[PDB]
Parts: sequence; structure tokens; C-alpha cells
Amino acid sequence: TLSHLRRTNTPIAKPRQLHNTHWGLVCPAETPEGQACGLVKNL
Amino acid sequence: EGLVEYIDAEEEESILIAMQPEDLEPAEDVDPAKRIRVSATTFTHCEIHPSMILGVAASIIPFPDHNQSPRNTYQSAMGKQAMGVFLTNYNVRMDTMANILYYPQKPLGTTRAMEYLKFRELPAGQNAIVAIACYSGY
Amino acid sequence: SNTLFDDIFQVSEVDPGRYNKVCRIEAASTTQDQCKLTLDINVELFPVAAQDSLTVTIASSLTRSWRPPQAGDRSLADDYDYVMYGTAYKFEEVSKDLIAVYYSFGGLLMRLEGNYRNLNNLKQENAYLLIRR
Amino acid sequence: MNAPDRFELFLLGEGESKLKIDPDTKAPNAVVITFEKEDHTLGNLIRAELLNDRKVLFAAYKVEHPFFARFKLRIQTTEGYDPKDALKNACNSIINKLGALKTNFETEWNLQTL
Amino acid sequence: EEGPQVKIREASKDNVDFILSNVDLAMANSLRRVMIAEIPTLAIDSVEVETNTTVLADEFIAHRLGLIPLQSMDIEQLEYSRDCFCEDHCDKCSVVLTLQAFGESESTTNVYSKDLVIVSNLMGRNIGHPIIQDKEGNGVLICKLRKGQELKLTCVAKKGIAKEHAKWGPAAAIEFEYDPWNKLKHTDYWYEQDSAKEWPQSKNCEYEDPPNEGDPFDYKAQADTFYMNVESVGSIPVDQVVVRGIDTLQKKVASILLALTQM
Amino acid sequence: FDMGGYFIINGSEKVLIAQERSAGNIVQVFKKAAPSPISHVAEIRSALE
Amino acid sequence: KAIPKDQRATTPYMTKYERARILGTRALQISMNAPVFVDLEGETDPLRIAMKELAEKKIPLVIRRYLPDGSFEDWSVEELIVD
Amino acid sequence: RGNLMGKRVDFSARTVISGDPNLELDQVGVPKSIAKTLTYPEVVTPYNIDRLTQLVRNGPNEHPGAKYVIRDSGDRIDLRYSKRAGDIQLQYGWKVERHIMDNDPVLFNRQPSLHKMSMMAHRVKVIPYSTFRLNLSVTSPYNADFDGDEMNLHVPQSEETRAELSQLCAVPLQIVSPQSNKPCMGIVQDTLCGIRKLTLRDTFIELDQVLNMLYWVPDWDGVIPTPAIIKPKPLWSGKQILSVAIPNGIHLQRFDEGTTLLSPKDNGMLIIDGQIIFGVVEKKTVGSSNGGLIHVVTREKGPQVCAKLFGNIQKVVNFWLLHNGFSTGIGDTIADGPTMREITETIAEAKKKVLDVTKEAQANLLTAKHGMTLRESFEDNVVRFLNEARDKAGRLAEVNLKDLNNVKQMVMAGSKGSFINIAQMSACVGQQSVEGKRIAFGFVDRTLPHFSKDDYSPESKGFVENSYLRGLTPQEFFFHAMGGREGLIDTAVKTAETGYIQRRLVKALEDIMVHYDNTTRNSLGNVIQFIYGEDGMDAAHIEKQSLDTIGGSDAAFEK
Amino acid sequence: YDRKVPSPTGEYVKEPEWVLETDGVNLSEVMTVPGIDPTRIYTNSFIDIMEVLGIEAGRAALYKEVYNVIASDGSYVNYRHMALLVDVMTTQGGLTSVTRHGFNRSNTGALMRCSFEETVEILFEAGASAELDDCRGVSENVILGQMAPIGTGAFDVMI
Amino acid sequence: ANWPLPVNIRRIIQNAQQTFHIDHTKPSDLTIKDIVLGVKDLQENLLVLRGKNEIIQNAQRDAVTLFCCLLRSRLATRRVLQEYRLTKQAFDWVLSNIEAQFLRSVVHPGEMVGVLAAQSIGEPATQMTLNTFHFAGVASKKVTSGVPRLKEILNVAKNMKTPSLTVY
Amino acid sequence: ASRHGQKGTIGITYRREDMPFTAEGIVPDLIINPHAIPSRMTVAHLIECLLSKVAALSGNEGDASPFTDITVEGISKLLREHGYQSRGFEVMYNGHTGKKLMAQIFFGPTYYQRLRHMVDDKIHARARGPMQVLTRQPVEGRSRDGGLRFGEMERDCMIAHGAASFLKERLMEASDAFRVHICGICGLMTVIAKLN
Amino acid sequence: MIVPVRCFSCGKVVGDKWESYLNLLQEDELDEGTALSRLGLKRYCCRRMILTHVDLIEKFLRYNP
RNA sequence: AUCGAGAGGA
Ligand SMILES: Nc1nc2c(ncn2[C@@H]2O[C@H](COP(=O)(O)OP(=O)(O)OP(=O)(O)O)[C@@H](O)[C@H]2O)c(=O)[nH]1
Ligand SMILES: [Mg+2]
Ligand SMILES: [Mg+2]
Ligand SMILES: [Zn+2]
Ligand SMILES: [Zn+2]
Ligand SMILES: [Zn+2]
Repeated sequence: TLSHLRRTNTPIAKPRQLHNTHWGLVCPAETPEGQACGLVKNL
Repeated sequence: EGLVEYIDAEEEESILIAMQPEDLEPAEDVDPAKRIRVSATTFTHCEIHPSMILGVAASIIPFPDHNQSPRNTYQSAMGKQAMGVFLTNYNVRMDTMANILYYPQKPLGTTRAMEYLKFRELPAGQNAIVAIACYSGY
Repeated sequence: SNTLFDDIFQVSEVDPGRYNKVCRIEAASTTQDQCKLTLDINVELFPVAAQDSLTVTIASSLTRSWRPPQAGDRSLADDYDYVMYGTAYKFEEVSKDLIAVYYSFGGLLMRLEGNYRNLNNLKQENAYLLIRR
Repeated sequence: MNAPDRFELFLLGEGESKLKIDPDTKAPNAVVITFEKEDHTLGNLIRAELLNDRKVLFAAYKVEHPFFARFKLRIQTTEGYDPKDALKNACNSIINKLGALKTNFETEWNLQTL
Repeated sequence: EEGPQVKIREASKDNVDFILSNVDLAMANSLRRVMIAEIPTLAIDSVEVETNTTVLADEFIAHRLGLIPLQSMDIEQLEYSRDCFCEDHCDKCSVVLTLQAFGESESTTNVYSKDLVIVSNLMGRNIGHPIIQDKEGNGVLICKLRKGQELKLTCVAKKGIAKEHAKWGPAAAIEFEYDPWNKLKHTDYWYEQDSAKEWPQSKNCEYEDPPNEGDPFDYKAQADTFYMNVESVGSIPVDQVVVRGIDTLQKKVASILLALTQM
Repeated sequence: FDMGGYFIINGSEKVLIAQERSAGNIVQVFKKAAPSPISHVAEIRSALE
Repeated sequence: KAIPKDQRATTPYMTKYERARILGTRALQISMNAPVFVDLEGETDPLRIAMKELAEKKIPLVIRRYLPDGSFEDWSVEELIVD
Repeated sequence: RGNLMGKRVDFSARTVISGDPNLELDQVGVPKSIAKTLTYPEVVTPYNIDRLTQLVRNGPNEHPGAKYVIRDSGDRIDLRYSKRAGDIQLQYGWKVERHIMDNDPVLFNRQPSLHKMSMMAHRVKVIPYSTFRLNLSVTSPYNADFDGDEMNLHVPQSEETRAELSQLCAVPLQIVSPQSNKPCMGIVQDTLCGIRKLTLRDTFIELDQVLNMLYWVPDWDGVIPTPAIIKPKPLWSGKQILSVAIPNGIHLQRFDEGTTLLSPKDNGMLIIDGQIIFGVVEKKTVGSSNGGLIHVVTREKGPQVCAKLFGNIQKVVNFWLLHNGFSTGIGDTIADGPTMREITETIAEAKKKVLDVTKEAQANLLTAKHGMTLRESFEDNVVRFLNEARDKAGRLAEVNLKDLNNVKQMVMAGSKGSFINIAQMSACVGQQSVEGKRIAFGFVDRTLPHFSKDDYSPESKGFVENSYLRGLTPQEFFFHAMGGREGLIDTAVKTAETGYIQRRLVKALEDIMVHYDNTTRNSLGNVIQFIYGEDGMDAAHIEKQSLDTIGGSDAAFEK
Repeated sequence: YDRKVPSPTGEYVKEPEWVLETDGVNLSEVMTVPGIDPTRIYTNSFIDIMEVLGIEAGRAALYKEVYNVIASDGSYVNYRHMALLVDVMTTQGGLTSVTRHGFNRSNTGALMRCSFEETVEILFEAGASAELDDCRGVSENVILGQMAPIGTGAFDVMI
Repeated sequence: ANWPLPVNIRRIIQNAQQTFHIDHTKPSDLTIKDIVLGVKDLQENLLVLRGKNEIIQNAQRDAVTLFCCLLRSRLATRRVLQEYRLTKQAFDWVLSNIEAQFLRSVVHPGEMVGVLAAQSIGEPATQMTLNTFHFAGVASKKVTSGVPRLKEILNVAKNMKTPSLTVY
Repeated sequence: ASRHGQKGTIGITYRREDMPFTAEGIVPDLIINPHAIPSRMTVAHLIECLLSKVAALSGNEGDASPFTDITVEGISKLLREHGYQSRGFEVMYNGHTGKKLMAQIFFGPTYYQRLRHMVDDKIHARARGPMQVLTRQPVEGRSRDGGLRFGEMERDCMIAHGAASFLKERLMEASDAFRVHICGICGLMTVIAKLN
Repeated sequence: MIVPVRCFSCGKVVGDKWESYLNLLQEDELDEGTALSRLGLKRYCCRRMILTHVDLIEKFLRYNP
């Protein structure tokens, strides 16, 4: 439940990347595998 | 009391941070079996503790540092398919589908971060005895 | 179906090469200069230090399935302790004449050189190996 | 939903013998015996007691498929001397040592305190 | 005596540590494998809920009851439900119990296995007694009730064996070992620098000789001498455990000699 | 143990997922390849609070 | 149109496709109580018996292999090398 | 695209799949509850009323049973219902839809079906437990695990349709690849990692086990083989009894780099007539390889002969392994102390030789190389410098692994994993990269806010000096993370591009079939190739044969 | 660049040669320049090799280029296949695209051309240009639900 | 030298010398007629295409061609009587077998190679990603140089990513 | 699966007898193949398992935290002192025979999770039955006992074998088998068939 | 969820000890490594049955009906 | 049952 309440979806240059400005705001390894991978992140 | 600041990613740009809030300040024989750390003396603010980059399902991972990251990720998607005691109040909630594990057990290795995630008190698995062995071939 | 060869050999090197049971043995021939030997001896069953002298008979007798014993007491040693069973394959060459044999005792091999040749050695399928003292 | 009933590991079903005998199609004076509803508590014990007999050429068994706990045993013995008898004779060797086991245990159980 | 030479060194009400000299390995193994599984006990195997307002759902408690240790010493003269001649269950095959408790106290009413009441005629044999090892006298916490929650039940218990469920084992934990010094070389040690500094020296070294450096390896020497400890759950006292083991092992060993004569 | 934060609707619970967007009112410089007419474009998403 | 008895330049072997389709088209034939030709050793499968009718070429059917242009080439199973 | 070229189909089944080493290659472990439901119309011939009347009586519950009987008039007869289900006279010519018995033709595929291989005809063995069960060596060409991978199964309705599966699609016939001219199915995992242990010269077995292993191969002639040793103890060799599985008339010759008809290190391979002469047996031989055993046995009479082998190898190897056992520990990534020193100084010099090439670019001249210009540049230079510092440490942590190191075994066998796998586990994980270039600068002129702006050194652009056994540092951790994501990205997206590349290729050739004059045409009659593959040869039957007329000296030609 | 070469003595010995690597494409005139071997000149661009050196050099460029994608790091597909792919792209005249544009026009049966990438407009013109469909492809008899002239249906069967 | 070629010879050779094994030192019984006039005749009845007019029988030889140079080199007199020491019976076999081997290696008229000429092609690619990964760095070349470069080769790419010219 | 992406389904269940066991008589709950280790890189799983052992004997709850000074070589010292060897292992005896396993096994407690997906929720079988109205094709989903879709890519594979009659069956007698009346001239579906 | 009767791995009774375990941890104040031992729990499989157990029924009991 | 949304599995 915890990891679902704090979810973050993004609509639609390189997007599903884990980018340097994610450090400590988004989780670098939490994200669904396939389908909408790398878009929808967790806090 | 001017002890903590809140910093966002835009403001992050003009700052220097230390890990390890200690590692990483003080003055200048050591274990060979322990890991290898890198090190500027012009810092702005220390990070609290590295392990806080993690989210929820990731902080359930023991020794995530000792693991190949694509697996850490694979575990995250599975932690939320785990089976346990999702609430105490289930016995009067009329939700479609809820599973409870017959006999839950707190893990044996615990990331400090589980105490705030309240894992130890509402587990989702069992410390079962594992035998890394070839046997029948099943 | 009779005894074949027999000679006296001397240990020149014992190389414990990446194994614990079954070692390689390099032996030279007694009296006869024109001969060398490399052989695979289970050292966990029959010890061999450096400069040991040995005895080496061949033979090929002592369908039919393989029985256990039933002692009775056929035959065949007391004075030959280390016994193996194997197969002949390819036959060498070097001088003309001489000339060498190849033996596989179920994976543990044997190379033997020299001219007698013989021809009281067969191209053939059998092959025993007996070693005493 | 598909799982076999738990008692199908010792309950012998209808038209099922605890022993079947068929001679080996290939070698002479040998038998393959179908031990039904049993594991290798019996499988191991019979076999490694068919070895101490020097009148037996061949002795071995296999757990065909851990799904159906029933093993087969192959026995080849010296010409004339029937294999069925081999099994018979070997079985008694176990019993006797076992019969002793009861006594010798009880002897030394009796003497101890707590 | 004639064959197997058993020797004890420590024995208790619940533990039986002993040597086992001059026997073939196959037996030693055939022995424990009976002790684990094939020896009969009694345990709950038909529960019938009348009222349960606990936070524990019905088949949960039910499941738990099966497990609870039940005195089985006189179990030999009791018949299997399958082998009997009655309908469902009777008094020559099944021992019924009864559990009743009701939250009266405002402060957490427990239920224990003491609270189990025999109901069927015992015939007059030692069988089906909730076993207490508990210091205080209350054997194994079954369930918890609050303020006004009821648990009314009707357990039936039948004869059974471990192959049909783990509840029917008087097993516990079987310790097993031979050749603490690797004389027979049945195993080869995983090492980093040196075998003896990196593995431990076993509990079973006293009364077994070290091999001595320069002595060549013995090829034909076989497995004699085993070091066993057999714990009991309490359903059958420790001595009878090992005994019936041998017995049933022999029992169905005999069943082949009988069936082979029927051929 | 329930920490709340969901909207109870028709007898089911519902969660709002953070929706992500590019931040307005910042000046951003874009190219922009140029076969194609143009080679450089400055863009600003402008909206009031 | 059609090719005469001579002038045969098609592969004189049974293509696995001709095999399966001939074994098959006999299958349904056997399975629908139509007369069976060879001595049935003791089998009863429309799929095993036909494998025997192909061992001793006793299948009265004829392939008709169509060529890209339209004209066809005959060949019976009695005439074909099975391999 | 979805209702004509992709039809929803009846008579089909779907389940989790599990491994079963006691099944045969051409088999399929169909669960009973599916077997209850999946039917097959069969006409009533005087051949088969015996078995069939019985079958109706059994009804739709006892496994050898049936649903539905169909009449002369076109009337349908339900069997779970109907008040005459307990008899019915069976006429000649009646369809009696029935449950699937054992040894029946069925197609058994797995999506994504990127083959003809991912669709194979099987032989049905009805089994309890609800899992679909398949032979461990048919695992490779479906590309299936048992971590919950889900497979599907279909069932013919005409006998000619049956014939069409079991003749052309049956697993045996599909052994050697009409795509890569080398057999796709090999001895994998438990079997392959023990076929090596077995075979080691060092390893022997005696009577009690030997006598059993024999009784494990079903086509055993009852002829004990004569032990390679009859000294103070009677023993066979690991090699010895394996040969029992190797069928009579089989011949294989190898030679590796270190192979001397002796083979001190027991290299390469020599097999004469179903008996192993010398050499360790592994993935080069017993595997899905080119010049391996499986190839040889298949092309030499025949298909099913070779397929019956796969099983008998396993059944024995498993059995030996079962009693010998095998595992893997944390000590199996531990390396010698004074060698992890030797890896830290291997990095330290490779690091302090980056600092050389670095203090040039800053200098800069530079010898700014001519192309290799640059910037291409120094940012390619250090990529190799670190990818070197890894593959030396990976090797320096392979010598350290003694013969007993539970990991090296699985590598030497090739059961799973290899060099890199060890490298990372024992030495250092290496330079993680993004789109083929070391961690990109996200923050302005820096990678993270733990570094100072403009840090082109390894420790900042994503090089992890540590191993997994030491546990990465946070700075590093994120970078390895950064990359990992990138592999999963294309597992959902770059996968499209590919599977689209295919869907085209498929549709663009499609009807390109070899016609009955060996000319390769389309639907109109256009010629594309005149002889298929310019030699009229099916790829399956083709082997890598050396043309020894090309190499060598003029003198080496004459004599 | 290394290269194996006939050493008049008989053996293949390794011959080191200087070769020039370019980041630009203009074959039309590079090969005409004095000092080079205008028999070994190779641009990775097969589109230009086609117009300069004729369709038959392209047949061999296209291939060699698919080879350098597939069979680099260990991969192996038997010549037959890539060459089969290559041939299809080559006989219609120019270089036929593996897209809706190319092969989804060449006077094929409309129904089969229908089951690809453009769908409706293809039928729309079929009804317009009043096309007659051959009924000889794989797709055709699938959409028409028949025994398509494929593997086991290359032939009919009579008596 | 090492190339894909139908029917292993090197095998039917070792399958010869252990089936009638000769083997030593103990000489052959075929005339240099039996050897040389035989090979040329086998070379005649090997076949891939069959016919009676001139164009066919010419493309016929122009398919066997390569295979033969292999046949011609291993069934060459010196070797057939020196390294392998065959006999009239075991040679006649090697002949009757290589033929019998061959015409089993025909492509069957029916084979759908268009689809096979797929997958194949469009196979590993998918699972040479969609593996995909494993696991970390670097990782490809293959799938990034790459699988996009293949998207070029089939679209008929004019806007070419990396145009490169190699002069000799 | 455990806590490191270690998915695997039960392939078989052996009772406490046939199961291997230790000289103390510890019987393992769970046997994973040492083949999904290196593969697969997941070295922590090993560490967790080692730490947990210590945690269980000493009573103390182990510290599995990420970026901390904890060594395997530091666990090894603590497990060494507890009567077992420093890198996990334990001499095990095969259960079928009682003969010592010739290799040492790695053995210990590792927190395993039970994920959903269970065979008896997935198992689907269909032959004939209920079908849609729009297509007369079999409906979707095991929820309404529907058929599987033999997708385009599935067709492709069949053509590669050249299962002719098979495709006719798998796209006729197992989906749509409609019978229309066509004109010998105006060849469309308008004919009135007054029958029978 | 209430201490289990007996342990999954061994089989030893473990239920009876939950009552005593709290008492050895809190009444006379000890660490667990001693506490599990006096309780006769030597083998670690049966050791984890109690150390690792979390007793949820408590918070189930706090509920009213 | 149809159209539409999302989550997960390989
Ligand atoms: N079509 C398709 N197939 C997928 C997708 N994701 C995974 N797969 C398939 O499922 C497999 C996933 O890997 P696994 O089967 O689990 O095997 P693995 O490489 O060892 O990875 P793990 O076992 O999960 O650690 C791949 O081999 C793919 O064939 C996907 O998004 N689309
Ligand atoms: Mg998988
Ligand atoms: Mg997997
Ligand atoms: Zn009764
Ligand atoms: Zn009309
Ligand atoms: Zn326990």
C-alpha cells in the first residue's frame, strides 16, 4: 500500500532514463518492469 | 535552529555534499577485507545517510549494495505481490480479494529503514531454511 | 590367451598435476635404452615416490558378462597387485620402427615406446595391466 | 485440485498386487520385480543386503518417478539357483539383525537413568 | 550379542544419544526413515465447529489442533478408521475430544490443551491424552479470546502415519553421523587455505582414533559405527520410538515374505 | 497501521497519483535541426499561479 | 494440358510433405472402417498400420505435383522411392 | 490482423510449466484435470470398440473416459448429463469424442513464438499436479524457465492433422536447427554440470552405485562392463559407465589447443564405438554445439535414436549427481587476500595511468591523434583503459579459483555464466555506461552533487572499483542503477522495434517456397532464386567441413 | 589492416597494409583518383554502390552489410537466409524496401497485400482499379480459410 | 578453408575404419581404376536438378561444383591408400553411402523458406535483445550500433547515420 | 521468491525423509539450484543467508543495512565461533541412501516471500463451448471459459513446418465454419436458399 | 498470528514456550541468545520459530465484537 | 455481454 500511495505517473528527449537529478527524490530502482517502465516512478 | 535546510534539485546545482557525514570531514593501519572508498574541504551540507535515496520496496532489500541493480528493481515489483497481513482490520473490510499469510515472521536481516517502514511488525514472508543444492533435478 | 610382455621400470618423475587420486608417472626402462613410458597410476590406491622400481606385465586373459568373483579363485596375481583393464587405439611410429602403443584404461592412459616392436602385441581389443612390488 | 490423495502412498488400490514378477527379456536367470506402494526404505535395504550374498551376480533398484512411490528391483544370480529364493533368503538376514537390535537396545536402555 | 552392538552414553526422557556398532549403512538409514514416517501415532483428524467468534478463522484453529501432541503409547491395540467396521468413527478406532472456553474475564482469556476433555469411552488404555511438558502445566497455547468470544468444538482423532501428514510423526529431530574423521573419504572438503583450521572438530572425536600422517589410505574399509540422537515429541516416550521403528520396519519387511508366498 | 490518504468513493478506496509535467515560466533553449527551415528556438510555457 | 508418361524431372523421392499427407489421407481411410490391405500383425492405430502399408508400397493413390506454369506431373506411391 | 490471420481457437490449454528430468524428450506432462476436458473425435472401428465402449462407461471423470457420442443422424449425446450414459450401444461409424490418452499428438508452444522451433509436436503423459511438465533439454528452443513462465498446448481433430504434427513438427524431427545448422537442444544445468564431475579422471565409482547406474538406462543389454581397475579394490571410472548411454556405432574426434593423444590436462575428446577413450565431457561435446555428440548421433540413424539418448544421459548423470551433490557459497566469490591486494593495485595503476592520459588533455598537447579526433576522443581512450583493468582482474581472479571453487565448475562446464560474471562477483563490477558512453553529465558540468564540477576521472563518470562481495558505494550504487535501468528500458521498447523488424521480414518473404523444379518463387511466378540457397540444399543437413585444398605449402601439396 | 595473401612459396602469410578510413561518401569520383586500387574500393553505403557499380554489386553489398550486423560477435546464420532476404530486395529492379512502400505494391494479390501495414486504401484501390486477386498466396487462403498451397498442400491427391 | 558443406566425409571415413577395420600394416586391394574411374562416376549421379535439355544439365554442374572440390580432395589417391587405407568393399560402401547421403540433403519441394528466411533474421535480434540485458554494462555493440543500423538496411536508408568510405 | 529477484516455482515436494539432512538433523525447508546464482548475479542472497544464521544462533537481529561497515569476512569470524564453518556450509547426507553427499552444501535461513500466481488460479482448458456474436469466434479469458488466441505470429510458425490441413483446422473447425450461398454469375451473398 | 504449534523444519514442540519466552526476556531480564537456550532450543531451525515470531493476535484482540 | 480506463505476469 505504501509504495502505491506515493506513485508518480508521467504522460506520453530521453524519458524513462534514470537521470542524475533523480538522486534522492525518486527511487533509482523502484519502477514497473515493461509496459510503462521508467515513466511511472516512486518517491 | 539553522541545523537542516530543505533543498530541491534546482537549488542542488550550486552545492557540495558529503556522504557519509564524517568520512568526509575530519583529520588525516586499515582493513583489507573492507570495501574501497574514494575520499574537497569546501562543502556546503552533508547528506543525512546515503541509504535514503531508496524508496519503500527498495529499503526492504538486505544488502542491496551487494546486489546487481536490475535485480533490486525486479524485487521491488515483487514486494508488492508478496503475501502477508496488509491490515489488521481485514476481518470487517469487504474488499474484493485479500490474502493473509497463515504465519508471518519478521525477517532476520533488517535494513535500518524497515523500522520506519513498519515491516518488523507486519511482515510478508517466512525465514525458511534454504539449501543451495543440486538434488533430484526437479 | 597367455602372458604378453613384462619389463622392469624406474620412476623419473611423479607430478601431482591438478588431481588427488590418479597421478601421472614417468618411468624409464631397465637394461633396454630404446624405451620410454608415461602412465596413469591411482596414487590413492598404490603409492609411488621418486626413484621407485616396479614390474610391469601386460597380458590379455587373466561375450561373457563380467562376474564378481565367487572365490574360487581364478587366478591371477597375489603377485600382481595393481591391475587395470583397458583398450588399444592408435599406433605410432618415429624411427620406423620404433614404434609405440596407446592404451586407455577407462580414461587413465598409457604410452609405451621402443622396438622390439612385437606383434606378440595385438591390434586388438583386450588388454590387462599388472604391477607388483 | 489435481493433487493425488495423500494415502495413495501405502493404500493399495483395487486390482493391485504388492508384488509383480516378470523375467528380464534380455539376460537369462534374472528377474525384475515390481515393488508396489513403497519407497527406498525398502528399496535401499533389500539391495544392499543382496550384496553380502556371493551367489548373486546382479542387484539394483530405481525410483521410477517420485510421483508414484513404487520401485523396481533387478536380480541376477548364479545358474540354477532361483532369484525368488535369493530375495527370500536375503530378507531373513535383515529380520534377524533387526530382531537382535531390539534386544541389545533394550539391554542398554534398561541400565541407564533418566 | 549376535549382531548389532548398540551402546548408550546419554539417555533422557526426551533424548536418546547412542552409538550403533557393526551394521551396514543401508539399515541405519532405513531405520531413521521409518522413525520419521512409518511409525503410527494418533492426532486430531476431524473437527466440527459449532460456534467460533475468535479472530482466528475456522480451518485455522482446526489445522492447529491436528498438530497438538497426543499420548499414543497404547496405540498398537487401536484400529485405523480405514481398517475398522463402523460408520465414520467409533470407540475401537477413534478417540474423541472436546474443547470449550468462553471469554468471561475482561483481561485476555487463554485456551490451552489442558482445556481438552476426553469424551468417548477410553476402554481403559493409555491413549489420547493432551501431553503437557509445560513448567506451569498448560501445554501449548491453542488460541486467544477477548471479552465475550466463544469456542465450542468436537475433535475426532484417528490413527495415522507421517506419510499421510506431518502431525502423525513422533519424530522431532534425528541426529545422524558416521566417520567424523574422514577415514572412508565419502566426502571431499571445501577449503581455502587449510582443511583443519577452517572446518570444526566434531562432537564425535573422543572414542575415534585420528589417522596419523604417514599412513596410506585404506581402500576397502566400510561404514561401521554410527552416532545417533533421537528426540521425541512426547507422544511415545523415547525408548518406544526407536523400538517400533525397528518393528514396523520389520513388520512390512515381513509383508513381502508373506505376499511372495501368496504368489 | 493505515496511514490514510485515499478518497473513499462508491465503497472502494482511490488514490491520486502525482501527475508529472514540465515546469512553466522557465526560459528554455531548443535546437532543433534545420532541414527543416529553422535552427534555434527559445520557448517558455507561460501561465499564472 | 498435362505431362506424358516420359519426361519426368521432378524429385523421384517422397517429399516429407507427400509422406505425411499420404500417411494422413490413409489414416482417415483406415479409421472409417474402409478395407485394410496388408496383414495386420496385431496393431489397431490408423497411424501405425499405414506406416506398414508404406513399407510395402500398397497405397493406390497418386500424387499430382503442380508446376508454376500450370501443367502437372503424376507419380504414384508404388512408383516413388520412400526415404 | 486480429480476427482472420489470428483466430481464437478451441481445444487449447495454458499453465505454469515445471522441469521433469524423468520424462523423455518428445513428451509433455499434461495435468489430469486438463486431460479430463480436452477431447479428440475418433470414429468407431471394429479395431477399437473394445477400448471405446469401456471409455464411455468410465464417463467424464475417471481419466480414461469421455464426453459426447455422435450418431448416424447428426444427433449429439452429452455424457455428464443424459439418462442413458450408463450403456449405449456403439455402432460402426459413430464419433466418440474422448479424453486424451497417453502417446497422443499435440502441439506445445510458447509465446513469443519467434521461430518454428517455439512450436513443437509432443507425446502426452497424463500426470497429477496441475503443472505442465517438460524435459530439461527441450528447454533451449522454446526459451523457457520454470520461474513461472507459462506455456500453451493444442489438440488436432483429424487423423491427418495428427499425422501432420507427428511427422513434421515432432520434437525429434526438429532437433538439428534448419536455421543455424547446429542442434538447438543440449544437455543443460544439473545434467551438464555433473556430466563434467562424473567424467573427471579423478572420479571413480564402485559396485553399489555402478550396479545401480546400469539399471537406470532402459536400453541396457544386461552386460556389466569390466571395471577399468581390478587392483586391491574393484572400481570403474566416471568415464567408464557413461559409455553405457553412448549407443553402438558412434564416433567423435576433437583436439583442443592443449591436446596430445595423451592429454595430460585431459583436453579435447575421443570416442570409439560408444565408448569414451579420454577427455572431459562438457558443453563443447555434450552441448547444443556444432561438432558435438548430439549432431553426430542424430545424422547417423537417426532422429528418435538421438532423442532417446538425451533422456538416458540425464537419468544417469542426475543419479550420480543426486548422491554426490553440489552447491555454491559466499566463499565462492572470495579470492586470495594477497590477490585482492593485486587487484586493487591493478586498478590503482590503471587509475594512476588514467591520471597520466588525463593530465595530458589538460596540458594539453596532447599528441591529439589524427582521427581519433577528437573530441571523440579522450572519452574513448579511458573506456578501454578501464575495460582492460577489468578483464585482467577477472583473469587474476580465475587462477585464484582452485579446482573445487563451486563457481568455476559451472563455468568450466558452461552450465551457466562465464568470465564477466566472475569478474564482477569477485574483483570489480566495472565502468557502467549509458548509451555506450560513460555516465553522462546531468548536473551542469558534473555527474552528482558529491563531486566538484568537471570531473572526467573514472570514480566520477561511473567506475566501480569495488566488487559485489565488498558491496558498492552509494556514489557508485546509483550509477550501476543508472545503467541497469537502461537494459530494462529496451525490454519493453527496443523490443518493439525488433519484433516489428521481424513482422515485416515475415510478411515480405512469406510465400517464398521452393517449387517442384527447385526454383524459388512467389505467388505470381516471379523467380527469386533458381536453386535454393544457390546449391539446392536444406540447411539442417549441413556441417562445417574443412576444405584442405586451400591452406598449406606447394611442397605440402606435392607429397 | 591485416590480410591473408598468396606468398609465392605456397603458404598464406599475414600481410600488413595501410588502408584509409573516411567519414564521407562520394564514390562517383574517389575511385577515379590516381594512386588507389579501383577494384577493392568499399563504401559501407550500398545505396550508392548500387548506382555506381550496378545492381549486381549491390546484391553483394547489401548482403555483406547484413553480415556485418548479424555475424560479428559470434552470431551465425547460414548464408541461405540472408541471401534469400537479399534476393527478394533485388529482382524487382531497384532496391525494394522492406516496408509498406516497396513490396506492398508489386502487382501482388490484394488480399495478401491487405494483411500488412496499409489496410483499407489497398482494398479501396482494389475495388477502384477493379483488381482480380490471384488466390495463390499464403495469406489469401488463410483469410479465405483454406488449405493454402503451402507445404503439405503443394499437390492434390487422386487414384 | 572451414566452410559449411553438405554430407560429412571426414565422418564416413572414421565410420569406415572401425566397421571393417583394416587396419594394419596390410595393404589395399583396389586398382587405380577402381579409385579414379569411380569418383568421376559418383560425381555423375550426385544430382540436385534433373532433366534432359542443355540449360538444366549445365546449372546442375554449377551447383555441385564446390561440394565436389571437397569430394575430389578427400577421395584422392595418395590419401585413400596412405592415411586412410580402404578396401574394395569399404570403398564401394563409402561411395554408395555418400550418394545415399547426398540426395537426402536436397531441399524438399514444399519447404517454405520465405518464412524460414525469416525468422531468423528477425529472431536472435529480438532475443539478442529481450534477453535483454542481462544485466549491466557496457553492453552492446549489439543492440545499439546496431539494431538501429538494421532498421536502416531494410527501409532503404538515404539519410545514412554513419557514412564511411574505405579506400585500398 | 526471496528478497533479491530470485523467482522459481516449486518443481516437486519431497517429505522429510527423501530430503537431505545434516549431522544435527536440520532438514531444509527449501532447495534452490546453485545454478540461479551467478547468472543472475545476486551475491547478497548469499550474504543474507549467512547473516541470518548468525542472527538465529546468537539471538541478535542482524544488520542488513546497505552502506555500512559489514564484511562477509566479518560474519565469517562470528559464524566460525558458533560451531559451524565460516562460509555457510554443512556436511549433508543424502536421504535416499544415508550416504554422505560428496560435496558440502551451503545451508541457512533466507527470508522467502510467497508471491501470488498459483497454478490453480491459472490453469485453463477449453474445447468448444461459448462464443461471441460479432465474430462467432471463442470469447476471451478463462473467466468465461474461453479459447486461446492463435495470434498472427503463431500462424507464421505453422507455415514454417508447412502444416497445411492443420491451418485449415485451426482456422475452421476450431473457430468459424459458416456456409453461404453464392451466385454463379453475380457471385455474392444475396441468394435465397429456401430449404430444406 | 499466534505462535505455531511445533516448528516446520525439525518438528519439536514450540507452542508451549511463547508464554515462558516473554518471561525470560522481560521479568528477570536476559538477552535472547541465552533465552532460547534455557528453553531447550539448540537447533537453529527450531530457534527461529520463536525469535522471528510476531504475535499479531494481540492487535486482533484489541477489536470489539 | 459490448465500448472505454488501469494494474500485473512471462
Ligand atoms: N514479448 C515479451 N516477452 C518478454 C517480456 N519480458 C520478458 N519476456 C520474456 O520472458 C523472459 C524474462 O526473463 P526470464 O524468463 O525470467 O529469464 P532470465 O533472463 O533468467 O531473467 P529472470 O529469470 O527473471 O531473472 C525473457 O526471456 C523473454 O522471453 C516482454 O515485455 N515482452
Ligand atoms: Mg523466466
Ligand atoms: Mg529465469
Ligand atoms: Zn470404527
Ligand atoms: Zn445474383
Ligand atoms: Zn525446527
